[PDB]
Amino acid sequence: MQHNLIAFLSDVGSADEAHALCKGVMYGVAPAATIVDITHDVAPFDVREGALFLADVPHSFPAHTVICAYVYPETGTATHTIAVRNEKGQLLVGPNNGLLSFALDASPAVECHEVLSPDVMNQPVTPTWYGKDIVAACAAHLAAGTDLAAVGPRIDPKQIVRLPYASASEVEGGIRGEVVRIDRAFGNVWTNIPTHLIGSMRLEVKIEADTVLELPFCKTFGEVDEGQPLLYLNSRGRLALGLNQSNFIEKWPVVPGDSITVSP
Amino acid sequence: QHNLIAFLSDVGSADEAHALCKGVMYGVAPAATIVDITHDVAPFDVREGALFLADVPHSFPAHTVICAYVYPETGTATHTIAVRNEKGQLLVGPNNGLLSFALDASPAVECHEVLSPDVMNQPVTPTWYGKDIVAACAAHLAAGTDLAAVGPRIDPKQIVRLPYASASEVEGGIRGEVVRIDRAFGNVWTNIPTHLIGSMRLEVKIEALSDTVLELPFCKTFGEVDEGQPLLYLNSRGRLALGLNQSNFIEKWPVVPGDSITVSPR
Amino acid sequence: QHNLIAFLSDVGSADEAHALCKGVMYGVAPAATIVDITHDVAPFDVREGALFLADVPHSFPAHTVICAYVYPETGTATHTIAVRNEKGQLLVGPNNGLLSFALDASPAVECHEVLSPDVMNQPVTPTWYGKDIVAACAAHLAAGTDLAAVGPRIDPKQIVRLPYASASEVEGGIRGEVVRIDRAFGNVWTNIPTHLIGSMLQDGERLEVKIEATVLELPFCKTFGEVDEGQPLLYLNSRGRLALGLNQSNFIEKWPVVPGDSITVSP
Ligand SMILES: C[S@@+](CC[C@H](N)C(=O)[O-])C[C@H]1O[C@@H](n2cnc3c(N)ncnc32)[C@H](O)[C@@H]1O
Ligand SMILES: C[S@@+](CC[C@H](N)C(=O)[O-])C[C@H]1O[C@@H](n2cnc3c(N)ncnc32)[C@H](O)[C@@H]1O
Ligand SMILES: C[S@@+](CC[C@H](N)C(=O)[O-])C[C@H]1O[C@@H](n2cnc3c(N)ncnc32)[C@H](O)[C@@H]1O
Ligand SMILES: [Cl-]
Ligand SMILES: [Cl-]
Ligand SMILES: [Cl-]
Repeated sequence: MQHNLIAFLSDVGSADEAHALCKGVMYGVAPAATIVDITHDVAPFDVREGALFLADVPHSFPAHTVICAYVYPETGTATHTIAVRNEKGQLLVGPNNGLLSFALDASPAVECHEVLSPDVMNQPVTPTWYGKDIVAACAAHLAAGTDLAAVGPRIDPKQIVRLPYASASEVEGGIRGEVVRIDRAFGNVWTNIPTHLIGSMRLEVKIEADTVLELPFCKTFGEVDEGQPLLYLNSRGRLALGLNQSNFIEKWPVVPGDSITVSP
Repeated sequence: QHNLIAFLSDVGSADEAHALCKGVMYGVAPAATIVDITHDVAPFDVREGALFLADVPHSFPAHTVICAYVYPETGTATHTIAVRNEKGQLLVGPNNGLLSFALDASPAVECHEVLSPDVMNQPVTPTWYGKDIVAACAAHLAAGTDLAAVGPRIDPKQIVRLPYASASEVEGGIRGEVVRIDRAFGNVWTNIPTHLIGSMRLEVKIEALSDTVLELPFCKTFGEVDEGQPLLYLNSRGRLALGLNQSNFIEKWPVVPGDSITVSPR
Repeated sequence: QHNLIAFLSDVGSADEAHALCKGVMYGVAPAATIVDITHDVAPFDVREGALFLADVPHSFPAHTVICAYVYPETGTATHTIAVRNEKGQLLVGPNNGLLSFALDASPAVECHEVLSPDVMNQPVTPTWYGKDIVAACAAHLAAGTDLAAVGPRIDPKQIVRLPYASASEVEGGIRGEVVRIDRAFGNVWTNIPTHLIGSMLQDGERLEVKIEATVLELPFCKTFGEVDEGQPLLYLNSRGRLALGLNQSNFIEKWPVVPGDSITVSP
């Protein structure tokens, strides 16, 4: 039942003190906790980007983790904060605005509460920063031995707002998916096409804003010459496009939501 | 005890430099927790660093060593100081005004110049007192060195302070200025405190190379206006701020620190 | 014992990737302290990563595991290595030259290839050996795994080394080059060590520098504040090598210079 590791995500940036003031509040409540950032460089207000960044956090982090996350343009409104215990035994705290959707896909909710108890908040709560005074504060209380049931009333899992996620499908001559996100440090393109779908089938890849490439399917970057394009399964088990030691989206610009079709 | 070190500088987080300081600190105080405030203070910008530190004493617990350096005077006669504040925290930094606003929040009770070689990383490199004096001294304090071992007592009046303009009641409203931009979002932060905005949609007059006059609703939070619409609100630091709901105010209406802001009834 | 993990990569700090590695490491070594060096090494730039690691052994205590990857060879025959240095630290990284300059600072005493599946995060994903081999193995070492259990011993000469030339005395001067930019400030760092400029300094301490990319006549100073704001200076940087800067301004914004550009210094 111990949760001494707090994994922390927001959209407030890492460039000023704000993300650190949250950690100050958390160390004051849970002075023995380990606090590690996931990132604070989610694009402003971008709940979907935050949700995508959290997707693989449950799997990589141990059971004694509190996932503390906010992207909270609804701060100071009726949009509540929730605290969840997942099937892995981790705790998650965040706004009920879809942010935790893909982390919960990875490890479903077992018990879910609205955070309404003043005793798990940093008082007085400032309306424009529930992320510090409710989300961070509550996560730290959970790390410091507070029972999940003490944060507020139980809700059903279906009361957690979920962001829709497009799945790739078999079409009439291949697999139709889309760009989910860019691997931005490198310029690699990540799709929603899972391992099991490319199983069936060099491949033709059609990128719609329209470009057709004939690409080798490789296990890794070094299997083609430097600067050459490849298809590969990324670290997350989904089909990706890259140039070996270059930047694919600088050569073929593509944004999230663009269609990607793969055929023999 | 002071086993939590909160660390700020202007050396950036993009290369190893900020981490070499943590290596020195972990060597001296291997049981300390080190947490960054930020290393992305603009280069040489002591005032920006001072503003970023202002609310650190209130948010961090009493067992914190606030370790901060923006030190273009490194290797000169500008000394490093170590301070114990009214909250019981310790602060270490260049006596160049960097700690000024943190000390406004929680005044100095005890002040020393850091002159003892035994709290430094020897030999001290002239271009990086931040590592070899500031960071090293903070770690010795985290490891339980008495504040008196760092060097001699000085009067708190010898702590260099940065000037800070106050807002005031003027003919028919409140006149202040822009203190900083909430840069992740483009929100505008003023020096107008909650207590002055009590008597009084409001007229907001921004004076820069051109004047921008807006009629804005006073809201508790962003979602009280439509997406893209402007609002006046009290920020998380208790001061009047301007923003657009889920958009960037300064991208629409450019404003920089030092610009005048008046708020008056419609 | 090695309870402190110092972590470097090229995956950036802007998304979750660097943190997923920390999650794996905390799972394996729950009592370890993890501190980033940086994740903002330029993509695939092994030499930049090697330069960022050069001064890590000296600054970090003996109980450190230096965990580093810049690994465009991930999923190939380029193995991960684990090394014990003369300071008693452990280092884990791709055998692609990344650890070269850290090993210059504190040489390898024992070296192994990381091949044992029991020090990896299974199943190992081919495009991220940095998570599933480098980070996982560093965590196992921090948790107390013996260095010899990671895989077979190799000779130090089997560690790939990136070439680095220090400057030399030529007819009447020092011929060096730009190694890296102090990018937060725009200061220029050369390969000219302390002992070479020492030999050439006279009373008044003024030098000529020729940049091939400009001739400047510059004062040799201890620190920035010795000349007026905006004025140029030569100085020995924090790492013991000659540098160029403007006091409280950006030298490379005025005089653009990139790594490998010649810098000649004469009386
Ligand atoms: C105001 S920020 C807190 C940090 C800020 N620098 C401070 O010190 O108050 C907290 C949340 O507010 C939201 N937010 C910030 N500016 C906003 C705006 N203009 N419109 C809507 N939401 C905003 C963000 O999504 C963020 O998660
Ligand atoms: C030199 S930096 C230390 C980090 C650097 N990357 C290193 O490894 O030496 C330390 C301090 O020097 C100051 N500084 C750096 N470059 C400067 C310059 N050109 N003029 C004046 N001060 C400078 C900064 O304000 C900073 O707080
Ligand atoms: C793929 S990155 C791991 C992080 C990534 N965001 C992920 O989640 O998989 C691991 C290593 O891959 C290398 N790498 C990434 N993209 C590459 C590409 N297009 N070509 C060659 N190497 C690449 C980098 O050098 C890096 O050290
Ligand atoms: Cl918030
Ligand atoms: Cl310094
Ligand atoms: Cl890798």
